[PDB]
Amino acid sequence: IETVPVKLKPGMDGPKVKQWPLTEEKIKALVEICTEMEKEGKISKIGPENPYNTPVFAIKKKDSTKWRKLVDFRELNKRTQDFWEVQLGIPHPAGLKKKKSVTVLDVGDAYFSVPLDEDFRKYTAFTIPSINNETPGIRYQYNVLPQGWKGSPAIFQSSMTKILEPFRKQNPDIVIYQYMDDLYVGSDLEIGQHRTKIEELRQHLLRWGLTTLWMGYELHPDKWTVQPIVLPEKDSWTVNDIQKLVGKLNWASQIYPGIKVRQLCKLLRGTKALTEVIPLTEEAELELAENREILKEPVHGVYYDPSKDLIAEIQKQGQGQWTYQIYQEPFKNLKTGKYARNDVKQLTEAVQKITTESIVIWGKTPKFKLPIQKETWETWWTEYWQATWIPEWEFVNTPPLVKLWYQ
Amino acid sequence: PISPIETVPVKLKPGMDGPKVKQWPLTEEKIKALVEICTEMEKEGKISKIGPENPYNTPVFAIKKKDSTKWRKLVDFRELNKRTQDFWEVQLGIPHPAGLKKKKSVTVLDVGDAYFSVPLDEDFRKYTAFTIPSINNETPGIRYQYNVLPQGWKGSPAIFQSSMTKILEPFRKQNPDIVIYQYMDDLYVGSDLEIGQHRTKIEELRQHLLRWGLTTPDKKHQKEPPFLWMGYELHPDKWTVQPIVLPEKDSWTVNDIQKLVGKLNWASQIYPGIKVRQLCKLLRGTKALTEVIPLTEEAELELAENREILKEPVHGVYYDPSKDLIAEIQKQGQGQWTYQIYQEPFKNLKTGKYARMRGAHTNDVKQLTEAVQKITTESIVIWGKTPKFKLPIQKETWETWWTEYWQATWIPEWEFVNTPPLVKLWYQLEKEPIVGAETFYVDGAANRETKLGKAGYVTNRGRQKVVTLTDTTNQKTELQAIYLALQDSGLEVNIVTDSQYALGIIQAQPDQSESELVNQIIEQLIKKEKVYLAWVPAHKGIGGNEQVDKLVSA
Ligand SMILES: [C][C]N1C2=C([C]=C([C][C]OC3=[C][C]=N([O])C4=[C][C]=[C][C]=C34)[C]=N2)C(=O)N([C])C2=C1N=[C][C]=[C]2
Ligand SMILES: OC[C@H]1O[C@@](CO)(O[C@H]2O[C@H](CO)[C@@H](O)[C@H](O)[C@H]2O)[C@@H](O)[C@@H]1O
Repeated sequence: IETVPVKLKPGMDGPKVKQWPLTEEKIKALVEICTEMEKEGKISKIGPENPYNTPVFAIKKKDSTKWRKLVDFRELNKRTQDFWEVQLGIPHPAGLKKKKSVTVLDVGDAYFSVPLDEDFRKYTAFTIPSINNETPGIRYQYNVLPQGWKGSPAIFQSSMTKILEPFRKQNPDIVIYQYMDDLYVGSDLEIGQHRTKIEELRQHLLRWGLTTLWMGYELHPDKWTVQPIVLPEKDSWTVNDIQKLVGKLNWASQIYPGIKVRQLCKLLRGTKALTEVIPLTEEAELELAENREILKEPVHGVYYDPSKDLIAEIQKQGQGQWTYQIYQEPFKNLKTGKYARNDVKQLTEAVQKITTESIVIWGKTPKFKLPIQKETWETWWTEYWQATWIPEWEFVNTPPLVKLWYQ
Repeated sequence: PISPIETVPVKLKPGMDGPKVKQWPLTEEKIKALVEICTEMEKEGKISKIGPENPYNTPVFAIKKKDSTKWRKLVDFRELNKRTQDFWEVQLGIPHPAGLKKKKSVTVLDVGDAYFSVPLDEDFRKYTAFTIPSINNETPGIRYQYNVLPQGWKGSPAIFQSSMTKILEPFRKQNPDIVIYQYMDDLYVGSDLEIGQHRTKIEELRQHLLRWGLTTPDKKHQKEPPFLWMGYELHPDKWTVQPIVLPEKDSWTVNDIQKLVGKLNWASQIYPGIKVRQLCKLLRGTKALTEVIPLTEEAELELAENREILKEPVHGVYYDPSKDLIAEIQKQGQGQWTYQIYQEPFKNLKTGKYARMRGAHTNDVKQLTEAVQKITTESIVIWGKTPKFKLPIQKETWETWWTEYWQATWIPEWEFVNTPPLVKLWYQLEKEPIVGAETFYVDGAANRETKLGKAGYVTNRGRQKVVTLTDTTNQKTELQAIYLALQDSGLEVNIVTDSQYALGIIQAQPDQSESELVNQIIEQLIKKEKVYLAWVPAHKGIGGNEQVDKLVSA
């Protein structure tokens, strides 16, 4: 109980994002939820004198039937970055990604107990729309730390430390990391022992008022072996197959130093038929083998730049399979992977899984380049979305070639 | 009256102070009209005389709107508006008639002198100060400041609307079954009560409104059905767009055609089949608004099709939440699509149309998907739910397309309905190289300086041709090279290119395009029986690709 001064720091103005139309069942759920929060004093109805706005959605909780409010604070987060990142930044432990098991626990409830600086509340304005625009629309702003805003964990940081203090000293080798409204807990314990430590942690949290598919509850990071670029292993090779191989090796030669393809270019001499069988000379069968070894290893020369944005590209491979790459410098892969099971549902799931690994490895979410039409994504993503955060995203057209290389 | 409702605190933008515009000397008559008008307002509490301590000021002006007899006060709030804080938007969107639930009765009530009946934040009034200049500006003018929301001020629409919302709240809670829509200074009230208890509940509303400073017409001056609103004509059991009259002209000007397109687009909301493509084409290019545009034969045909649709009046029905929502779409032709939404077979809630994106390579399946998406978004806005679709495409055709395409595509629950023309893919590319078919290695280069270019190929059968292009681009030459290969090949063919750009366009099975080149290539692809297209790295001296990159570069 003691507000922490918050400032956008002269230059940027509050968020003025438009609210998205929502289905009747989500609007009703938001109205029930917001009416309760108002009685409880967490939010207050506001007037037209507040020119700010942030979109709000309703997703389904870890449960199955329990509706939850999700506020899209992506703009406000970017506009208050100096506050949550520079002034009260929360350290990311490099040890987290090395643990055998990492469990994710929702702790967003805690924030509702801490009052928000009265002069910052107006920037948390949001609107609950009505069907067919028949009534003006219910406007509210927050009176306490809201979920979704990166400033909340930043301000609640000192309280979180006190709460986890005894648990940490009792379990020195367990790594606990807070990112937005979630807590990431990693250990090398046997699964049964790990689960028991988590239950104990929930009990610690319960004393402070915290009732804490793509699987975002129990992760196994030290087992996230990269999805190599694979080179076929055939009995016979057609011209076509070699050309495919040269194309794939040529693309990999821009990422992995040491990739050689001269021996194969030799096999493709002249103007031959695509179906013609070409015998593999041992001089090239050697090059093939040597390239397989470079490809199953980490990319030499690529490192994470803390000051740069993480980018995630995703390709639809078909049959419920999806490939993805995370990088900062185009094609300089920091990580590659895959996800396998409708299309939109599968994409949202892959996106949530990729964001989670990213949070574990670097302590930040990547900006996604999605292979889907803007409106289709906007209309359907909340029907399956279950995370409490929302990453930055762009809508793009996948270059047919890239899909082939990462197959 | 001036409502007793609490005021909305208002402020100027940070770092800015109130306006201080100099009052321009006015003629004697305008000065007299102003003094008369201000005295009337002063006695009713709308404005108050202020001392000379208030340093702010805004220009005032008097206008006799016509050769009439009534003078009107016109305050120039441009300067104050630029200094006033920003406000939240009044409405996020406008209600569509198709989304209105059926009621036994609907009544309209307009609020008299809406803005003047709402109080202005005391701490902000000082900024509205204006001055009635004395004759020839010899002596000190008469100073006033507003106590209510001024006409023309930036915050009035918003503050008035939120005031009306707070005032209605109590009455809504006590009558959760009554429907009240706020539109500027109008109120539309509907209920499922018998004409008797309805007129009663209304009187009770007026009474409630009056207790808050808002006067309304009595049961004697309340307008009668149908209600004209936002360009719609609303009746008790149906709705339609206000009467649309298609101009009968010999010579059509750019101005007349824009107005025509506008009316057709508005009519397309309930009149099925309206088309505007050929009419919009006429407006392409830069032309004088008063210039005569001769109608092409296609535009004549389209205009006649529309006149026919608009001859017999059509209407839409209201929404019944207990029934379901069905949407049907029909291909009308060249990139044009039309749809109808209904609950009970053929009683349209509303209709619409969709036109294919311009300057883009596409096919019928993509356009349908886009149309479905457009309708889905609109349905959620209007009824808060997605409708069930009835599409002119086979389940197998759709499944073949989406499972193959590299982009994530999804359509809500739909059924196939056989209403020709049907949506289909006109050709498909092979998944593997073809045996017994000639392999064409194509390529195209274009000197960026001279704009000159060459397109050619080399085959595994020794054939090889090379044409020359003028004022072309590297992209266009890659396309021409593919076109030459298709034109000189047999029914089956393997084409190897190093143009990712070309591969991209072709793998998507485009059926329509504005690019003559792409259209020619499409014409050839449809004639083929089997076409396999492969990609090879540009300048890697790869067999075939290299032997042709020569004859093309030189
Ligand atoms: C009250 C909200 N209101 C509304 C209307 C019509 C119906 C559909 C039912 O229409 C009826 C039913 C019975 N009547 O006696 C009617 C008389 C006139 C017009 C419509 C009528 C339902 N609600 C309506 O007219 N208007 C302008 C309207 C509205 N709500 C939002 C925008 C516009
Ligand atoms: O879906 C993109 C679309 O969403 C909006 C708000 O409705 O912007 C949000 O998403 C962007 C991309 O991740 C963010 O950059 C932005 O800050 C966030 O509000 C629209 O602006 C955008 O077109």
